[PDB]
Amino acid sequence: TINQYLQQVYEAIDSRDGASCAELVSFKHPHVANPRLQMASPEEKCQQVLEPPYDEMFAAHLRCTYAVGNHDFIEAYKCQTVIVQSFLRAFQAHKEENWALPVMYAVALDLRVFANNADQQLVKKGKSKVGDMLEKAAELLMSCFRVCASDTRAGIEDSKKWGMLFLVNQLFKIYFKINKLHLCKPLIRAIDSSNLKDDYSTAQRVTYKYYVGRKAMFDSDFKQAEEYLSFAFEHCHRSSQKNKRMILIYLLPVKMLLGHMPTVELLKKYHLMQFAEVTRAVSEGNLLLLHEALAKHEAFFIRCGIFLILEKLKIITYRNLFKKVYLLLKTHQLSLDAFLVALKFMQVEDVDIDEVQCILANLIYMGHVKGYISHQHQKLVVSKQNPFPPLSTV
Amino acid sequence: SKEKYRLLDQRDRIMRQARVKRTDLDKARTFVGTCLDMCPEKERYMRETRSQLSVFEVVPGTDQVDHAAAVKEYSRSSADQEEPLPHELRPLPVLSRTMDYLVTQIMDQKEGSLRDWYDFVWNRTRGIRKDITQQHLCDPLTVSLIEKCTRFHIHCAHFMCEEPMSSFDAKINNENMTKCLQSLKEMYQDLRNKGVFCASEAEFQGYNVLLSLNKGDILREVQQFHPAVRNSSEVKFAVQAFAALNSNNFVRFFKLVQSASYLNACLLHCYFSQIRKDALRALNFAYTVSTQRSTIFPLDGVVRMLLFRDCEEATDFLTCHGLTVSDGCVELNRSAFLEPEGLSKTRKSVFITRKLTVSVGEIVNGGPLPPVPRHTPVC
Amino acid sequence: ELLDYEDDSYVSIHSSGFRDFLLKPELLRAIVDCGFEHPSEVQHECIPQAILGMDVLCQAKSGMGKTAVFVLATLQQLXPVTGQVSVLVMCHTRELAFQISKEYERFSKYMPNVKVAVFFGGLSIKKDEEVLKKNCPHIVVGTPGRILALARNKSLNLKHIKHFILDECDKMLEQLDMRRDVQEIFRMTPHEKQVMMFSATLSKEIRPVCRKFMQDPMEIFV
Amino acid sequence: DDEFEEFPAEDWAGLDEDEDAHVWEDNWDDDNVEDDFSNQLRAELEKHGYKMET
Ligand SMILES: Nc1ncnc2c1ncn2[C@@H]1O[C@H](COP(=O)(O)OP(=O)(O)O)[C@@H](O)[C@H]1O
Ligand SMILES: [Mg+2]
Repeated sequence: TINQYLQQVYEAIDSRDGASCAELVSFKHPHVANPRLQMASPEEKCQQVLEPPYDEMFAAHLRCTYAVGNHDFIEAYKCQTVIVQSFLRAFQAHKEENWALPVMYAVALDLRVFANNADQQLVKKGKSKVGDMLEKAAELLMSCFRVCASDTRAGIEDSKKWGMLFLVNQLFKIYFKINKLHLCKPLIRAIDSSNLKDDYSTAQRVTYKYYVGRKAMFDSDFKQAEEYLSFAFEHCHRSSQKNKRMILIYLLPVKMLLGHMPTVELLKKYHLMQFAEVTRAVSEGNLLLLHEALAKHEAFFIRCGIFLILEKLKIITYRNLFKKVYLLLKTHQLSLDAFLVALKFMQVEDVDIDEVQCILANLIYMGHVKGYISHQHQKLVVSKQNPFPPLSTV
Repeated sequence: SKEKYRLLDQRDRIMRQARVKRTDLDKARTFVGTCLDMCPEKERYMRETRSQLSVFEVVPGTDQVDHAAAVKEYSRSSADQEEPLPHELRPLPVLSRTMDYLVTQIMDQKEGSLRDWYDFVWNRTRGIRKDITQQHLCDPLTVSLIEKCTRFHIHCAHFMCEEPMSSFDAKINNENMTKCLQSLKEMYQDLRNKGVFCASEAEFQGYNVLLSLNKGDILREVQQFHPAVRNSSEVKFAVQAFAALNSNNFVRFFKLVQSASYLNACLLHCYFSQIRKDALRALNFAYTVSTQRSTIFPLDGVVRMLLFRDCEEATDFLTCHGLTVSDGCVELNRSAFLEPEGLSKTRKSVFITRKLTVSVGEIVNGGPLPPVPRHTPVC
Repeated sequence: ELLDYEDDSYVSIHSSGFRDFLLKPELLRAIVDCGFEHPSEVQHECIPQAILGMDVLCQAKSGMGKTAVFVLATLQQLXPVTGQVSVLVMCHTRELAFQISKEYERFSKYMPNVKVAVFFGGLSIKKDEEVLKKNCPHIVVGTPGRILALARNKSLNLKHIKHFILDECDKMLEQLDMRRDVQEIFRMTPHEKQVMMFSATLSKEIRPVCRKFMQDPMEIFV
Repeated sequence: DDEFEEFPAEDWAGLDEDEDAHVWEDNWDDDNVEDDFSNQLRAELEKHGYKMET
């Protein structure tokens, strides 16, 4: 009954057990599906039992459950905004206590989801854009992050900073969703500066590593991104196969740009066979097959956001093609016109001797080719030993 | 004119004292401009009294103000800006007329210094964009006006590059280009979400990419475009330029420069020094067998590949990096190459100038010029 | 005659609008009504840090827009409670305090529940005490002498301060007495707060003094 | 679908993690030129006069 629910809420608040209160607020609990708890105006009973601001929060929670029962997610989002604000006031009221951290996990995480629903319930009416509710939820999450991070004087085992990374991830899940980056810089700086960086929970660390690895990949930092995405993929939960596939989607181009090629079994296992041809072409120095494969799955790569990143494999393809030319001719003094013929066989548009020389000069400078160019003889003289050093050492 | 200016100031003071403040968000009232002139009367008289006119806004041969020629000035407001009154803002038709006047009567003037011309046009386009922003204008016509502002700034990014710092600051011009492109992107997204599509978007998105060739993140943004915009020829050219620059493919980069439009070439001119320095580093490392001996490389190859005006400019570029040039053969030496300290002065490329086959007004307008507006303001 | 081979970060301007800072719609409406074009370099660098309630130390030329950064930040992260003062801004001159007050009144156009007050030397303490007693503000802008006088006699409750800000802090900390008063005011305020200090000429000798007031700040110098 | 969903638990200590011992192959970069594409490229080079010396 409602009286039993309110008494249980009061006892949980008095006993200061975060898990029980979080369950009594979270929608994951079956009590939201309980028909008798859903009410339209239960604030009178909440006022009698619960002391402020908890009474307002739980009245808003009951109203939110009633609204969700009717599939009115705009009212649910407004009620959940009231939830977040009331709980933030209550949480700030606490001093040197972090027992209410799981409640913040139950409340804030529930807000964002509702925003999505509200968002996809506002496209139908056409009275709002895509992401306004997400922006409001991001503002609420920023308030929560401020409350958690401002507590720098409490004990190690009694601080609210344990709730930082979680909130950061939530903000990430909005920033990438509404395509609004560059707000991740303060969050990354705060997480790096924090001494609890390696002490957060494994799930939050994996999520943070995945998002920061994506951001570093888009910043052409293919070593930091490689490290972050490797950590995320290695420690991802076995049950969440979708998360492993999503991490691997961005881990593959970074690893291939560093000279590592995924096996066919890996692509088959995680249903990423779109890369299967690409990994082959870069292995064979086949520019034509690489272009055809990137065009065949262009929609998938643009959807993932790695198509133009995958276009950067052209340098490794050039290196492999020139290595194949060197192995076919079996001489250390290779005429540049041989490389021109090889490039024309790959149907490179507007390719001539000047562009071949430019490509070879860049490969030599970056260390991919251990040789020099003789302009008088128009040849390439490579090292007799180790002419093409492995890409892992470049 | 001082008495008229003070009377207009008193009128505005009374009208603003009638204005209310401290309103709720839902009760907000967006501003609707009512100025039928290119410049407000009060601002005209104010700048006439204070002797702050540009050369274009005065009657020739005197310091008196040709009111039909004066254009509203950007002034950054202040903490005491006192809000814009309705008659201090020009509506969208008046803004379009002002932009037409700028592109038809001012952007081709030859008399007067380059500094005065650039300052006048830049400040007046800033004023137009401020009037657009304060009125919450989001329409294809406003998009066109901001597009013309962006085109003017893109042209000046190369036309004025040889001027002294007191005449043209490259950093400020680049910032203005970036702000104009940001406004254009915001309005494009708003109109697309509202069900309206802009014909010229595919052009300026490309400019955006050409303005962010050193920022990898732009790639992500390029993959977020509408399929019509992303598959357009302009965006394809911009992505090709990005790939050429980031892969240090200077031959391909300058081939793209040769086969580019005037504004695309003007945007690509910003990376000439960087790409040439990287190219010289790569060539010096790749054409030298040992650090102790030098190798002769044809100067004609350097001129052709790096798109230099003639042998003299290439010789100066090579000498500024410590390499000896003689008999049309630069002696590439691995131990003699050195990157100079302090950026060298930039000069306009002849090819980009040759690409300008029409007037500046037509390039900024994006097409044939509209008829010159004729509007004598009412006292 | 071929000799065998002998074996042996450019940056771009960042672009963003005020809508990209996820400000409150009232703040964005007030900004666009003010005709702000776009965040400047200092604004783009400092606003994302300042919104999250973290300390910042900024050095930039006059007119770059340092004051607007903290005005927008403190308006964004404001939880207006009747009877409490949550934002305290201090500067060494009355004119600067009135400029800050004008900025606050200018950006809080669509926030009718926000109150701002200014307390400065040259007036009587009775007016400031009456303002505190009758209509308590949420934002207090003042000079260290007047603020210290109002705090010593238990007229200004500084125990609820969440945003401690110094404007043109270099010349305020160069003075010995002003620095001592600022130190006392900082000691009166609670520890859990964000500190933002902005100045036009941050000498390297004063920088340790500025960083003494903060905890792991973001420092910008141009 | 383009969302990183929340994990069912908060910590797993590495016991329940999908193990991929040999995921990235390292011996792909070899001197093997016997594949079909190598034969096609060799035929093209032979056509254009560039032939491996005996
Ligand atoms: N991003 C911006 N766009 C347009 N105008 C601005 C911007 N930032 C500040 N301003 C204006 O410029 C003036 C700068 O004053 P102030 O904020 O005190 O800068 P500073 O603190 O660097 O001296 C302010 O009056 C403000 O109205
Ligand atoms: Mg200032």
